[PDB]
Amino acid sequence: GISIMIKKPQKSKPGVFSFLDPLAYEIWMCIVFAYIGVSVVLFLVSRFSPYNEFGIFNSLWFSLGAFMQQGCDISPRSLSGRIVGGVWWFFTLIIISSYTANLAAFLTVERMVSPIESAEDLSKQTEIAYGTLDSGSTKEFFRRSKIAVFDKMWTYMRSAEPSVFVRTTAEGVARVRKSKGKYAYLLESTMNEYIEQRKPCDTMKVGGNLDSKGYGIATPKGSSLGTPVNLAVLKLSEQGVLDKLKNKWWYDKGECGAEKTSALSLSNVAGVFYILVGGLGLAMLVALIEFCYK
Amino acid sequence: SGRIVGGVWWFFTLIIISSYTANLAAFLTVERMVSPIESAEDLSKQTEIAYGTLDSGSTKEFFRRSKIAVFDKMWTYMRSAEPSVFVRTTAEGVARVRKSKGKYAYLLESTMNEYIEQRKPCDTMKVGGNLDSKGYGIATPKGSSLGTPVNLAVLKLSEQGVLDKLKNKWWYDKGECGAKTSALSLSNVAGVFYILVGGLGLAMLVALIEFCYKSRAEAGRKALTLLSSVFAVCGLGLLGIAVSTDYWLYLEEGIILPQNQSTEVKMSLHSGLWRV
Amino acid sequence: PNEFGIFNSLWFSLGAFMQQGCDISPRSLSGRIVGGVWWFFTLIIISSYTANLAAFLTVERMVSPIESAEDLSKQTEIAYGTLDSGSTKEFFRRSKIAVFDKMWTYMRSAEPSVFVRTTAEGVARV
Amino acid sequence: YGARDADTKIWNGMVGELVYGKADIAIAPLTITLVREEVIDFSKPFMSL
Amino acid sequence: CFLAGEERGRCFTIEYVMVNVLKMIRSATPFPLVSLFFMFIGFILSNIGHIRPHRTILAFVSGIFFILSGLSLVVGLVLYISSINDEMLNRTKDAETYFNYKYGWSFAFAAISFLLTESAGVMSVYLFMKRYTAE
Amino acid sequence: AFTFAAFCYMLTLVLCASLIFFVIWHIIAFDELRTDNIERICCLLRKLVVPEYSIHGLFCLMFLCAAEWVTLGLNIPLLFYHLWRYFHRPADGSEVMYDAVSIMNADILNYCQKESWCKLAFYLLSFFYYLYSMVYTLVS
Ligand SMILES: CC(C)CCC[C@@H](C)[C@@H]1CC[C@H]2[C@@H]3CC=C4C[C@@H](O)CC[C@]4(C)[C@@H]3CC[C@@]21C
Ligand SMILES: O=c1[nH]c2cc(C(F)(F)F)c(N3CCOCC3)cc2n(CP(=O)(O)O)c1=O
Ligand SMILES: O=c1[nH]c2cc(C(F)(F)F)c(N3CCOCC3)cc2n(CP(=O)(O)O)c1=O
Repeated sequence: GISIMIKKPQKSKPGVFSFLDPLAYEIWMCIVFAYIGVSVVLFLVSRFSPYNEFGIFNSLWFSLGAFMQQGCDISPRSLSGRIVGGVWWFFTLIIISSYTANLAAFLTVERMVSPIESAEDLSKQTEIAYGTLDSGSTKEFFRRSKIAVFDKMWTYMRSAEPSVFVRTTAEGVARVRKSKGKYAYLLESTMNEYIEQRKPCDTMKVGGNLDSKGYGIATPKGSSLGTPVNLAVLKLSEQGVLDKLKNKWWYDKGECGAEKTSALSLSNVAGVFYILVGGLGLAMLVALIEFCYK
Repeated sequence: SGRIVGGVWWFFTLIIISSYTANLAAFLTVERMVSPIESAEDLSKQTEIAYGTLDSGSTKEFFRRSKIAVFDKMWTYMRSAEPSVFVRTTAEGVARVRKSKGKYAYLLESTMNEYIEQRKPCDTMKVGGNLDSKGYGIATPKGSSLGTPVNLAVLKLSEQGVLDKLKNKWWYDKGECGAKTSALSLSNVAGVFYILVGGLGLAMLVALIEFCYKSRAEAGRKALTLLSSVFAVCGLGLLGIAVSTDYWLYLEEGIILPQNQSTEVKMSLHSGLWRV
Repeated sequence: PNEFGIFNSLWFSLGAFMQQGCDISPRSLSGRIVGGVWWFFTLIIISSYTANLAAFLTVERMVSPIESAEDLSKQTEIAYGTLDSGSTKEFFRRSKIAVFDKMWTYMRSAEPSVFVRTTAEGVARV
Repeated sequence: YGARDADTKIWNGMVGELVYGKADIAIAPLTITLVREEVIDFSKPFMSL
Repeated sequence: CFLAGEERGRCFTIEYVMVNVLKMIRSATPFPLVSLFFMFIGFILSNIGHIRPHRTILAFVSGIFFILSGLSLVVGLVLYISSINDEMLNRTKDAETYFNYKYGWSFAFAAISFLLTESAGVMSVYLFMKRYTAE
Repeated sequence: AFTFAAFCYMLTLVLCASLIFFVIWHIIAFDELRTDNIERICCLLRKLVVPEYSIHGLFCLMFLCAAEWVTLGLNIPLLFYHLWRYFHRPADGSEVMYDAVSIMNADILNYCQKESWCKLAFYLLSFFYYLYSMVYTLVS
């Protein structure tokens, strides 16, 4: 059948925000608003109902001094002001122990998930480009279809430039590799299980069969081989000879087969250096604004 | 005298925290190793998840005479197993997958499988691909006149897409459903945020109490003597009632009856300290 | 607008990269940002060190030595080997135990030649 | 669907009503086996499974 | 400029010449050059603070550009090295091939360049708190 | 289903539970003014307001990020007041400011009687509204 061919899902180009991957994008947002939140409730309990020093500029500095584990300089002295420091401290012992713990889970067990998992997943996007052969059954199949998933998939490659078509099979293979997968070629599914199992192991067959054709041993019209062939192809398929001899040529007489955990590159934590220098440059702009104010 | 109590308490909070960070990093990297069954072979090795086949039909008969040897090991399980992995009916075989969570992995024909995942309730799905390749067919009787035009019609309906328009119209369109995040979500660390906000709420509540107590008293000796001996002779008797009337450790010893997992006891116990 | 010279500002940085804070703290909004995002820099670099040293030591603890035929059946990294003439090849070729059948399936279709010619050579490759 | 009761060599069911006269076509899920394409003819497969 | 393969040492420029595409640094090219510019204008205001002592704020404003030279150089360094590393990962794996990426000595200068041009900043900013605090 | 927006109603509830404590200490302090003291009522009531300006300013930036436009659209008519209550009566002094110089009159006191009823009305309206959508999300 018609099936999809993409590059084996590569590790990453880890974008320079990737430090905050272990927690979700809704826990890091709950922290910031529970940062301001527990800084404020400290401030109310410190100024009102006094025993003081904790201004709203100084109670933010206590809670930044309690989340980054770097300790504090000014301890709360009241029964209600310590319970603010009591449950914000236990907050940061869990969220830092859930940050270290989940980041030790990314680096030990690395699983690469594929971007697409169907033809619908290729239809519900514009980021990855398709590709077929220019002249053949794979070409003609989308055009005469009316099933509306394979019709949306035809309207794209009808128009979209640069040219999504190829002129030979080895072209379409070598437009996935050399293309850092953005190009999903559409083979017949017997060649997808061939190019995957031949070196360099770079491409895999995702999803299932779109169409369903069938290869057949052909005999000329009204020949007397027409009956024994037909009753032997069925006989081989039941005696497991058309499968044992499929495992041999695609897989067994084949490549790939069935880690090391390298050190963290600069690029993984490179998002923090940019926040560091940008956190400096914004402070030196506060230096000039404070000085001109004086 | 006091820098020892502050000494070994410090060392106590270096081992309890570093046995918490280093154990929460052993849940989250052992449920990340957990891979779903996505092949025959990945169901060959699992002795935990059990197999399953209807007790009469081509599906058993495929494994018994198989020589592909992934399937031979799969038949090697299904003979020698307890209890019976072979269901008798595909109504039962589905109903074991429905009930027995993650244990039972019934093996059936692909076009019966896709019309059960899209049929109420959606409690099942098809993993992996096809093991073998059968084919359905239209049967002409032996040599009749309707044997070559039917054959030339079922090629025409295949190419125009009527056999695909008709599959989507009965498997999918009259269906009953549609069609990993790799990170901690707010459900995981939930109770920290409750103990936070619930913690702050107890602070401002006591901040009202703190305000009323030491400011409206603006506009002791015997109480310690009273309450402490009260706490004494109660607490002297608290451990006294504790050390007798033997209820320290229940032990609901039991066995598993694997049908619905049917937790059934074997004995019980309430050992005190010298009295079982 | 002191206590913060370069002999004391190389100490509220070394007292912040190691997570043990010193007695010096910035007391201005101009300076509590430099002390702010440096702190957050030493929460990610340390917790990407503890959580990576706990990913060497649990990935070289998974490493199991080959202690069986089957545990050498699955490894496509470690290569097989048999002398090129004798009963040892002839055992695999006619084997039906099917652990050994996969092992013969490697040794035909492999590059380069896994079959040494002599047991002096075959040892010398190990 | 079909059977070959070996005590009596009778086709049962759908193939047993299409060998034995009283049907002309069997538009229904018949699995293309070997023992069935010796006594009745099948079309090319309309559904692969 | 190639050294071993195509042995002739022809110094291409990846602006529009011709895997080794090398335009990973092309996204990160101007950032040592931007730091070089703030080091030029800091050096201009270095000695004219010495020539005239009568103007007050001459060491500090100059001293800003000595520090901004260094911080722009670090982001120059990181985005250089960050752009090398990811290009060394998206290469399709082959266990018959090795990619070494050892650094030169101008990068060793640029590393040492940070150390000196921050020292110039710290020394100039101590000059401000002996000049102006007396004057 | 504890999401981020479900957290935001939890936080603004326990915050506005001391916003009603602001206004109750705000009305009783001015009950001591017109009945029953200009420079003490200066000091105590300059303090209380700048929280209840700013904490409600927190509430408007929170539900912006929680994408709760209904509850965002609710608070902005109180914010429209406080954005202009920041602007209106900027009395004098170059101090922080508020509610403080020359009170016990008829004009500014009615401008302060507008504060005494409308603030406690909204903050007890909000405390019941926040407990609605807090529970409404967590059981959904
Ligand atoms: C103080 C000096 C160094 C200048 C001010 C800080 C520099 C580092 C600032 C802080 C936020 C930065 C950014 C940080 C990251 C992005 C994405 C990266 O792909 C290219 C650099 C780029 C686009 C920025 C360059 C410059 C930048 C604006
Ligand atoms: O020709 C055959 N066609 C069949 C077609 C189907 C269906 F899928 F319904 F189309 C099924 N089912 C699948 C599961 O068991 C209940 C019904 C059985 C068939 N069988 C019996 P087999 O021996 O088990 O293959 C045939 O013999
Ligand atoms: O009867 C036999 N006895 C054998 C005895 C030995 C030894 F171990 F030295 F005793 C060996 N070697 C092992 C390795 O290769 C070099 C010598 C080969 C033998 N062979 C040839 P085979 O066919 O390889 O078994 C026989 O035929």
